[PDB]
Amino acid sequence: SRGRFSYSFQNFDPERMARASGRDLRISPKHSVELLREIRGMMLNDALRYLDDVIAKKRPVPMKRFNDSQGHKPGKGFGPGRYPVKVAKAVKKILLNAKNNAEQKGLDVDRLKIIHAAAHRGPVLRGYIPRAFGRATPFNEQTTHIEIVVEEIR
Amino acid sequence: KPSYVKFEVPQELAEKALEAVEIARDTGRIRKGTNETTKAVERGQAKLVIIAEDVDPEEIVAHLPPLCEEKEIPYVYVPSKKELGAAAGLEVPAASVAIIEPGKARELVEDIAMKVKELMK
Amino acid sequence: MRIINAEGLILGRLASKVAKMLLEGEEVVIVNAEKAIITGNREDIFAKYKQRTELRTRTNPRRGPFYPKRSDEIVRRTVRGMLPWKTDRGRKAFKRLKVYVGVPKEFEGKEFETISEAHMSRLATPKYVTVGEVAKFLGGKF
Amino acid sequence: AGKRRVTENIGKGHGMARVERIKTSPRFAAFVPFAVGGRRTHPPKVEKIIW
Amino acid sequence: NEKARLLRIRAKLKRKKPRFLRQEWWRYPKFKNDPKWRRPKGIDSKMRLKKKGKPRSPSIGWSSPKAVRGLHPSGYEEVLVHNVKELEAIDPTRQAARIAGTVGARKREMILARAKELGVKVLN
RNA sequence: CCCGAAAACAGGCGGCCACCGAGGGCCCGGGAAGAAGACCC
RNA sequence: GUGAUCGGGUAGGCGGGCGUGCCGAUGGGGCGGAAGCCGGGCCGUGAGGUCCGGUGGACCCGUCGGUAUUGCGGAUCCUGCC
RNA sequence: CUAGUACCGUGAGGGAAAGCUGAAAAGCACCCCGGGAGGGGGGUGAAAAGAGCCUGAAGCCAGGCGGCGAUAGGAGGGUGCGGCCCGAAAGGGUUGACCCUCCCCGAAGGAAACACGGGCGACCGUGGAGUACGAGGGGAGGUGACCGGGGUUGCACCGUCCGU
Repeated sequence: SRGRFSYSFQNFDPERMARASGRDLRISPKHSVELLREIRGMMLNDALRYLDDVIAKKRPVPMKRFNDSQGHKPGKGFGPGRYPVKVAKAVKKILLNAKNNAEQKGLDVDRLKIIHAAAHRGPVLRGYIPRAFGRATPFNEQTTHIEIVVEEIR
Repeated sequence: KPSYVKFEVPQELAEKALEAVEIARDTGRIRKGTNETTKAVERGQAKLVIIAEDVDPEEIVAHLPPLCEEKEIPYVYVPSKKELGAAAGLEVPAASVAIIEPGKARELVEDIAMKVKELMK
Repeated sequence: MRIINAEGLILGRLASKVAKMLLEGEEVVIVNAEKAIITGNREDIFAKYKQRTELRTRTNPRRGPFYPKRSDEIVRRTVRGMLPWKTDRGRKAFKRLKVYVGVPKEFEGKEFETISEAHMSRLATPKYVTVGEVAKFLGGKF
Repeated sequence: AGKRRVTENIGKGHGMARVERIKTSPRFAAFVPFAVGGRRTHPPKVEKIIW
Repeated sequence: NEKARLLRIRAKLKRKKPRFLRQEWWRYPKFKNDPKWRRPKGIDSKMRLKKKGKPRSPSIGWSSPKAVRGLHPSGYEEVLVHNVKELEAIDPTRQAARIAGTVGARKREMILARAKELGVKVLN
């Protein structure tokens, strides 16, 4: 590995668990939070199908903490809804990494479950946009860290 | 070398006594403390018994041998207190323990009674 | 629960006693509420209760003092006024009360009670009005 | 020491305190004893008597 | 016993005693992360006027009896100890030893041995 | 005449399931309805 | 020992103590783990002190006397970060 | 510290920020996934201290645990009684915690039933009775493991922030 960053998970067992990370990603931590609340606590393949639906815009994600000016969606439980695509592609990649890591450790792939999905704020990359009457205001990029733990089941 | 002592006791004797009271803390009945020990021996309910060396001062373990003699049941001398405390599973140091209903250690109760009666010869 | 027959009784004294009961932890049922009396003059009383009905919030009447027009609700509202309504204690005491016009079958065939301290017998004046009269004036059903 | 900068005052009516500031960006305060880089209020001296 | 009477008085007093903190220590992290007492001094302050419904302020009346002021719950008076030369020069009937925190293990060994011999009590 | 079971005594009746599955949503073709949601066939 | 004839306090005046950095002396601790940081126990009217566990990886405290760029919630305060 | 430097102004002139791996680079061989930056395993090292490098605090953000949580009214607190949760050490405790009952002394204070009589009456007087009780101070016993402390929250009462 590298040793630059760590995880928030405690009590990690290397003989039943597998990890994966994405660092310094250029996506919204807010939408990441929202989407991970959903994929958390499910099986990896179900989660991949979920992501495919979202990317195709055939299944909306509910917004529950970040909501302003957001319109409601078709059928029960909506409520504010959205379709994020970049976030889903990123999460898909991380999940593929973790599937591989389980495999090459020895764990069976169709019996894995997501037990940890967390998003963290990364460093800011600063820029400026020009405005009226002689000003210049921040026009910045907010990055994101994602960490994933999968556990094989008995 | 207090008054309440009568004889010297080897090691395996008292160590078996300790492991006995622990094996009995497993399941059976164990009273922890001078008052309940003496009430046990009075009511007869007492059957095996342990006493510590460094009980200081001895005005509370001096007058027990004059109970356990007439009772004539095996009392065993262990030298430490924190050991008895951990045997009964407490963070306080003990002076005296009365054990009753030994399950899982009837064997060692018979054994140590044999060896301490050998002693008592 | 205790069952109390408002018939020949005075409203405020009845309510005072009942509210102390409620707070001391009992359940109360009041029957024949249309037959309690109110003392005073007819014009005075009717003016009072009309001025109360026509109170309301100028911006939104879905708020507003909802002062009633039925007899059982008049009684219930007096009792309420005699309790701490802005407090859990009071809300529970008030939930322990039930008021009826007439005597339902459910309660038929049972022995009622009467509060000594409230009764028309005390009076010396032929000036009294009935809650049913007040309700008819205001436009309430029974 | 602390007495080497040139300043200009904002004045009243700018939602900004009346503090001396330099004229070039980043326009940091200067010369005053509650500023970062400014003269110290009562510092030690050589005219003092120890003997 | 007079000493025990006084110790029970101190018990009640320091149980009922409040924790004396500033005006609004619950409201700013700068005051939650260093909870100390500071006298109120403002003109309109209510803790300074000592009104009903507000917290209290320290006063010489809350002090503990002079006989037991400073004693350990065990009834002993403490003595900080860094070595054996300090360990001796101690009365084991009214004084007790607290070993300092910077003392190392190699030396804590010696201290504890000498203490259990001389009969001194050690609260660590 | 208009609104109105969140009327906290938070109702009444009939029927269908529960103690695999009654019902519902997504989806498809459309508007008599429509800022998103909802509504109707 | 005395206090029925002491026990509220803005401006203001007086008394004693807690804490911070350096010197001259004295007495001590430290890779068997110093300072600092986190969470807790005890003493203290209180300012504050000290111990336990963890993190950390080289310096630190007490008493006596002297000295000082010696204590912050505010200045439409300054700097940096959020 | 590549500082009167970069940068700003036609110009005279104005003017920053920015120190520290480790004893030694021993500065991560090799394998799997990825378009890649990179992630995961393995290795060096006394310790990752991993160059985005001594220590690594607060504000801020995410997750896990505990407590409350969709009929409800006050500046976000105080006083008292409770419910759930943590509780190794430094606080007490088996030489006996909490609770229980028994006796003796007992400040200021201090009943009732009941018996006789006075008042239209609410009630009073004498006796009962300075009794029963009473803050606390002492002692004798049974029971056998928590108590104090901390986090959050329910109930009742009280409470219109800070400086000027």
